Amino acid sequence: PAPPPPTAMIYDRAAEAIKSKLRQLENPDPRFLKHGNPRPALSDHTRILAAPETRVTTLPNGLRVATESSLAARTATVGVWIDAGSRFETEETNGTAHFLEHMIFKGTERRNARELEEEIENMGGHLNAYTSREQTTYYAKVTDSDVPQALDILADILQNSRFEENRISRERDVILREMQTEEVIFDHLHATAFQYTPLGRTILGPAQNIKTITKAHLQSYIQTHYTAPRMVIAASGAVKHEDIVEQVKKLFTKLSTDATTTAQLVAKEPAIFTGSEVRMLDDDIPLAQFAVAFEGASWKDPDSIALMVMQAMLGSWNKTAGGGKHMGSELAQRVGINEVAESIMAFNTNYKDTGLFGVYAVAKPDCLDDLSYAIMQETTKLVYRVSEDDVTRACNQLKSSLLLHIDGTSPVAEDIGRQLLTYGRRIPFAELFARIDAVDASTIKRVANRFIYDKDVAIAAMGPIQRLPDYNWFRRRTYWNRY
Amino acid sequence: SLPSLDIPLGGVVLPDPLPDSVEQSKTKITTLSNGLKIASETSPNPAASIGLYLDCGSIYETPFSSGASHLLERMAFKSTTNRSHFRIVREVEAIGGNIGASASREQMGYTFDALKTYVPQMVELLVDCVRNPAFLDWEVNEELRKVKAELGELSNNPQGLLLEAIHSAGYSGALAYPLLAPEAALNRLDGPSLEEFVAENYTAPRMVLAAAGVEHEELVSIAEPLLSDLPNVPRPDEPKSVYVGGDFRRHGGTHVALAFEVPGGWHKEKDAIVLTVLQMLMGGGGGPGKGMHSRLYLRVLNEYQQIQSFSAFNSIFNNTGLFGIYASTSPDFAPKAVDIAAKELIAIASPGQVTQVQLDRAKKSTKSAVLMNLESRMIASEDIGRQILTYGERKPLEQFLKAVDEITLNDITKISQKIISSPLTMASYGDVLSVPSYESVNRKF
Amino acid sequence: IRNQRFSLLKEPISSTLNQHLIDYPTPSNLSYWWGFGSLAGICLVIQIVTGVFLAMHYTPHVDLAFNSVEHVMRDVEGGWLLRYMHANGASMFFIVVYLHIFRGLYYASYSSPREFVWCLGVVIFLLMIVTAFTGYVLPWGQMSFWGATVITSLASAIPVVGDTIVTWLWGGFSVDNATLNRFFSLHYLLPFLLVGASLLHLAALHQYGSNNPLGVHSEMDQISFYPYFYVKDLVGWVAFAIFFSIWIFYAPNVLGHPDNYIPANPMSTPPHIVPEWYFLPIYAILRSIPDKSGGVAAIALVFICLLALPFFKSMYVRSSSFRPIYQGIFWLLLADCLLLGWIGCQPVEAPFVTIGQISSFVFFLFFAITPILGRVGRGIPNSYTT
Amino acid sequence: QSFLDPKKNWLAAQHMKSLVKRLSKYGLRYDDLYDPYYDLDVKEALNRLPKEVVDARHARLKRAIDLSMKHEYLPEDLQAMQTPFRGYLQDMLALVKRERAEREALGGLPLYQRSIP
Amino acid sequence: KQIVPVKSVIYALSPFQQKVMTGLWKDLPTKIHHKVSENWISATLLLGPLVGTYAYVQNYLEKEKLHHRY
Ligand code: HEM
Ligand code: HEM
Repeated sequence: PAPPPPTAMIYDRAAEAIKSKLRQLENPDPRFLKHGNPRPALSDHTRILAAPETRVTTLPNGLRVATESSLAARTATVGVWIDAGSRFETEETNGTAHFLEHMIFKGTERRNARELEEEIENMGGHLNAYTSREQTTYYAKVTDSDVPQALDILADILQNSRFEENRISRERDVILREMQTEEVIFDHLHATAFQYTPLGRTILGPAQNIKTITKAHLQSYIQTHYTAPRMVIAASGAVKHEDIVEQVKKLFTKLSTDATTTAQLVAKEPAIFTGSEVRMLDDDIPLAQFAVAFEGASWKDPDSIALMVMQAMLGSWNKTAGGGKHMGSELAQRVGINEVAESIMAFNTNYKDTGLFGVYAVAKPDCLDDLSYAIMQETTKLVYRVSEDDVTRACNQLKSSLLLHIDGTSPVAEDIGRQLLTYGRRIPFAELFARIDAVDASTIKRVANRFIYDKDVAIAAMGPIQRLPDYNWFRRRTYWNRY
Repeated sequence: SLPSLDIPLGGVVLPDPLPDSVEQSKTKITTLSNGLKIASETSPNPAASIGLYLDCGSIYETPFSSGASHLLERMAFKSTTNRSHFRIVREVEAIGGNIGASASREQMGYTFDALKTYVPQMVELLVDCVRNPAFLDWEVNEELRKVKAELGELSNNPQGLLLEAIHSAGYSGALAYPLLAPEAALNRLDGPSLEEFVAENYTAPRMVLAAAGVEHEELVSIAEPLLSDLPNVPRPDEPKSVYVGGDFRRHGGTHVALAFEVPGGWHKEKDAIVLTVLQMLMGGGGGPGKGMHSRLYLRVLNEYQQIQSFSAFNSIFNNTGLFGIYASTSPDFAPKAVDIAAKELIAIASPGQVTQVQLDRAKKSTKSAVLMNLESRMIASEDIGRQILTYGERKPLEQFLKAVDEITLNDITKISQKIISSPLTMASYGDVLSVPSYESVNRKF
Repeated sequence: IRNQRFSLLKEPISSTLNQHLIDYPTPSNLSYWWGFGSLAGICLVIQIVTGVFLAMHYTPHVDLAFNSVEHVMRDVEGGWLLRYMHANGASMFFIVVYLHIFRGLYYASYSSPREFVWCLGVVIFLLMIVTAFTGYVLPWGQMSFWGATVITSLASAIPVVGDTIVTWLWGGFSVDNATLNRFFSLHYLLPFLLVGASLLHLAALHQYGSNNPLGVHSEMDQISFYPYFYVKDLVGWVAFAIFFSIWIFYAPNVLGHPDNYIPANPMSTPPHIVPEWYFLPIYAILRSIPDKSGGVAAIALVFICLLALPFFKSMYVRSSSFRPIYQGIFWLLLADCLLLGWIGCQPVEAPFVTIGQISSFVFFLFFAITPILGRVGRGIPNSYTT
Repeated sequence: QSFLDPKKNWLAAQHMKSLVKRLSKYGLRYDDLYDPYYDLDVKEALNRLPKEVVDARHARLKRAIDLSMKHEYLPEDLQAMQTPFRGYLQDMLALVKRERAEREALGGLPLYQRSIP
Repeated sequence: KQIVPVKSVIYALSPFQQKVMTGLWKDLPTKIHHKVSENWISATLLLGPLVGTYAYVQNYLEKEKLHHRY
């Protein structure tokens, strides 16, 4: 007989088809590969990074007004950033910041409560608020011609706000009803890392302390923490700086005047990182979520940019991420290849005198030990062996993320306010890029030796975490004995 | 030993600031002779977003595929003929950009975000990925498994399920094809099917390459040697869909949703604006400015308790419209919630039930929402792409603003009357054994 | 399934034994050449038992070792059978180990997955060589004493610490009672280290699975080890028992050296000092290149080549049945090894030394030609494709 | 390659003839000799190969092992119909090796590593 | 180490329903012919250097012995 032809049997036909597909895939096209390059390299963006001048003016009372004028835009964002939060308040008043945030839009001497909301909706803008552990923000996004109305509303709610017992009771009920596994993990991590420190306590505060607040603690907190030197009026978009300054001078006149300041409060009660770990074993949740954190760096620390690049190198991976196994970050690559974690993310937090840098991960209870090992191995490679290619990739990613986060007038105003409250100035894009470019493999190694090498960790875990390695395991894996 | 972040860093070559009032650039569109629409506009921010959009989707899908759009969205920026998936992602991460793929019933797009410096890299990568992707069987199988997992854990968002049920039940034809592939169609989907779908649908006249912050000359110079050599396949006839109405009832509180059909979609530009303004006036819910004083919030949500969620929704496609109310209440009071929604729909239809102040507030909210939404580079590029795909050109924002100004009580009442006249579509999911019958609910209109 | 008791083999008391000796899946096409591992294990057990029963009548003293051996031969009931079993079974243990090694060489039973198995085998080979050397020194015959002297004198080849090492190993300035006691203790100790190494050997192989004569991936057609490979191993054991009885009861001293029956005389020397027959290839490799440090380096290079054999790459085709060139190379290697062993039992005259020099070169040419052939034949499918 | 081509070299032609004769006796292709446990690149290639091809390879391997166990070869007709060197794995193996090479060149991490035995 | 499945149909006969040792001494000339023909190259390569080297050594020793005969 004779051998069968290559188009006679099913397996032969399938092999021929797949070979044809591979052959058609083999040949590349230079015209489709001339410009792209998979190896990152530093680039010059001096020409690209052109932004409107951010005018900053200091009134004689200490108030700061910063504007990013862009008359082309048809909208604008005007807000007040206050250097106050859960940290700068005592134990007996722990939910006061959040309660005041909820009550700030509920009634005042002239705009009432429902009338204020009706005016805001008729104006069309959105008036939002949020309080962090160290910053408070009340900002309104309004059209170009409605900026004076938004500024007047902000000044009225900030100064002439009057609270009624019925509204306080209703908001207390709402807060109790309100009282996010990632958020609770972060709160537990903050508590276990800054125990016996104002940063340790949560923003919401205890229920009894929340209920024991009525019309007096709120006013005292305002008079203590809403002074002129601690507030910044940030305007972005279709705003004129001279008009904004004149209107702020006209309106903000009944501000509190106290000699207390955030620096003095921090000096009186500083922040200390205490290595520790908390485990909330439940086993009824399908996924286990744990966060590990280190000392970290403060806002006014030259190594803050290094920490940003470091957390960029650590990276973030998700089950729905397009990159999957094929990614720059070594930790993300390991996690995606081995299918150990549901979602991993490196987080870097900065405060007035300290911070928090680490990894927060969600994973099945079976792969917890392998995921923890991978996290620790990458975090210690981060000090022992750092590649220039990885450093350049992370610097490019950090620059891109910082520039893409701008993307609108309201985030421009938020960036202006936050950078002012943190530094005393708004860092220009070119200077920020120079700071990022100044970070290299040696700088990364030095910063990681400063912050991660044989340092206590703060661990907060929740869920089915019976397989999670313990604190001694983590502490010993923080360093390598081979080097 | 760099200085602290408070102190400026030594000597920098920082550029001079932009003027306060930079001249807003007008959109520039050039038609590559195969029929491909390349558009761009200039923005002052250092970030550039480039998207590439097509008329593909569930409407252009065939019964053979039934999920090709979703799988193409999942199989986006994967291994191509020229470079592998590893090279794709490494090139993406080297410049720090972010990729994205959006799949819709009428049009689907691939977007890329990075700095203005890497314009050629963005254009090259997008054009390569869209034009010649290699649908590898292993990658397709991995994506299919991921979609299996997503469908197995899909019940977490009942709003999308209700919208899909409404679109499948109230339509019979092109628009009735689900956006999410079913089990059998997912199983029979594969690499050759995806490749045939792309080859027969990704034809030159149906690509719009939009840029949000890229100068036109550079974008044209980069994209001409990459898209000029493309077959000039004539545009296939737009798939036809006929509205019939119906009821979807699934057991799994309970979430009900009614819907209708306004004749004419985006092409009837004034009526589309009226529909959007009416949706904003309806509002809903589940600080100030998020439609807190909308009609549904004022008369249905806060007035009547035990209603977990109550909002209005709309969907406008080319020469097609859909408007309705999505409700989510306790199963004990589902029929009364449905009756209340019907009464609200009828009340809007009846003239004189909408306050002039309420309609002025709705107009202001719509204008502010549009203006603040088009403040993002990604939204600007998406708007350029969708507008050129639909109307053949990017209509100026002044036209939309003037239409919103021109809407009035008579026009909104007429549009509501046209909404009521269309056959009713219903979709209810959850404890659905106590909801009223479809015929009974339809008799109210 | 675990609710109530089932077959006692699956019980935890016999679970590991069942999984590793009864229900363990092995390829169904294994030839009779795969029973040599079990046969070598049986030989090792025989050596351990026989030595344990010989040490009850052996005195490790220079004035009593030979007399104790003769007392075992004559006065002890069955002692002649015991010592003949011990010596001839050491010989058969080396025979079956050589067959084991050469079958592995033929079928490439080491290449990718069994690299650790091959390394453990090399360690086992070193342990057997040392144990057999010390055991041969134990009877304190003329040949035993002088072979011990010479082979320990090889240790005086490290340029710095060779003299110190050889003096410390000797227990003094010459092979004497201290050396005899030292070698007796080591010769008793090592076989248990050999048992541990053999257990690690078996476990490391059981991690992946036994190779087959085809060299192909054998998991679709596999059978349980006990009902089918215990009978084949039994046939091998009975054939080996016939061979072993033939070499014990009729030709006991043929493999041994007659000079070992002369009491050790340090003053006199035998005309030809030769080690046991199974050390002859190593002795010939030593004496091929004219040097002492050179010879020790050559032996070390031989063992390094054996250790580095599994770590060569691009050996995609495993079995030599589908490699004509490699089969010819292997047969030339076996002929070279036999010729080298024959040369090791010959003087240092001109033809013998020339042939020994050539034979070692061929022996290392085998270890180079194998990677060369693998790299060359990696591209076979593209060239013969039809 | 020059000397490896059976057309230009007589020694290569005889080697190819002997290899074809040896493979056809047990009725398995040359790529069947590749071991998935050997390189793990063969493992990845077989994972990417279609189920029909993988099943056919496994059937051929089982037939060869059974023939070796029985100490017999394929009959003359089946030996004649045997077609060794009709590749099905070489292209995908080369693709996997190229992907591994580019991954190694561009930093990266191995998608799979052989476990220490 | 996991068993791979292959679709097959296997027919097997009881060990006591068929001859056991009769198939050993059957087709012996054919078996011997296959052993000789398939392995003659291997036998030549194994016994080639051995016999030639033995003959060369014997010739060299004989030549030296007669050379030193005085
Ligand atoms: C712990 C177990 C063992 C003991 C107690 C032991 C003890 C002895 C004793 C006392 C002798 C000298 C008696 C005589 O040969 O008649 C001897 C000889 C010998 N032993 Fe061992 N032995 C053991 C294991 C082994 C092993 C495993 C080997 C093989 C590697 C081995 C190889 C030899 C050799 C080659 C001789 C020389 C026999 C001769 O020609 O006289 N022994 N052993
Ligand atoms: C004390 C002597 C030895 C004993 C008891 C021993 C025992 C065994 C056993 C029981 C097996 C499994 C059965 C088999 O596959 O044959 C085996 C396999 C093996 N042994 Fe050994 N062995 C010994 C010496 C060696 C040596 C010196 C080597 C050389 C490195 C070696 C290399 C191998 C290899 C490669 C296999 C795998 C067989 C295959 O998969 O084809 N062994 N041995």
